[PDB]
Amino acid sequence: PDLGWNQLSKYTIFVEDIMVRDVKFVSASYTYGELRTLLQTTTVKTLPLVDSKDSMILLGSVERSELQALLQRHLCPERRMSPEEIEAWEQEQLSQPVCFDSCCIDQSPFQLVEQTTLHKTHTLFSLLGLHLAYVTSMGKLRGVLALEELQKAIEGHTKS
Amino acid sequence: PDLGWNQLSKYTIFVEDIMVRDVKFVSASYTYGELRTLLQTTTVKTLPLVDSKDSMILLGSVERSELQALLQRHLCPERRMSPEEIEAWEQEQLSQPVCFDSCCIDQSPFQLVEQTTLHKTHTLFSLLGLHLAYVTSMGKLRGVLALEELQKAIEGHTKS
Repeated sequence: PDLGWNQLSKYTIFVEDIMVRDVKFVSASYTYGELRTLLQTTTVKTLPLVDSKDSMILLGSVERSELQALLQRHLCPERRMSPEEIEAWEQEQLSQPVCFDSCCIDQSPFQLVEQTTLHKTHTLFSLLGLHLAYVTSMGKLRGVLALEELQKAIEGHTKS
Repeated sequence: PDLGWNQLSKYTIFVEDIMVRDVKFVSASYTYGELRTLLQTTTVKTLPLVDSKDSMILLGSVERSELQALLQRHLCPERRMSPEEIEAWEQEQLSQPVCFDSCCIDQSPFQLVEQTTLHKTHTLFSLLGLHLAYVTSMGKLRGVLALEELQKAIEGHTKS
């Protein structure tokens, strides 16, 4: 269900309510403990890459596949084993900062608009097939978007 | 002259060198003196609207037509005349902060990418017909873009 977009009525629509604020992401500052935790937490293929979780400033986008590989390349005991060495190995590695040097990290523009202006910019979101790994508040991870969330809003608007 | 875009060679291309850094704009903080100065300075139809020129943080985009109207609606002596009153009127008004309440001010997304990544994102700039009133560095006016500037870069790349 869609519309494209009919800019024919006096309503405002907030992209901030459309986007998911509960975003799971990886930060450059993570330990292998935190990386594992994230990978266990979410199965989303493309995540935000944050410089520091305490700032939320993005460095780019990153594929889960390589976040997982990076973890495995370090936690595996054979990357050099008694059960004692196996358990120690994983724990020692989990405590270390993550070497995010080889991961599939890349850039992505993002379709973020000024809140209310969805009542016009829906036009673009429909045309561009909205699907983002993130949107940011001037660099800081704000949330994630999909056309599906807007389609629900479009139906609402259309009926209204 | 264009190409669309062939992502077939190991080059980097900087959007920061493509964009014009010498950007004329209007700030919300302007006086009618500054507004007049700007309007005399540039004839570009759509300008950036800056909160304060000392921060460069954008509020939105604004049409020159209404920046001019706003000026005229205040500087004109009849908006109430001896030559003494006429000269005094304009000067008194030029010294005041600008009432940017009724101008054609609106929002615009902008195609800004991470410097070097034009070597891939040229794809988008060509497809989207690049023409912006601004690009910003996380909110701060950074410069302005047009496909024409990229087309020169495309020719360079293509030959290279």
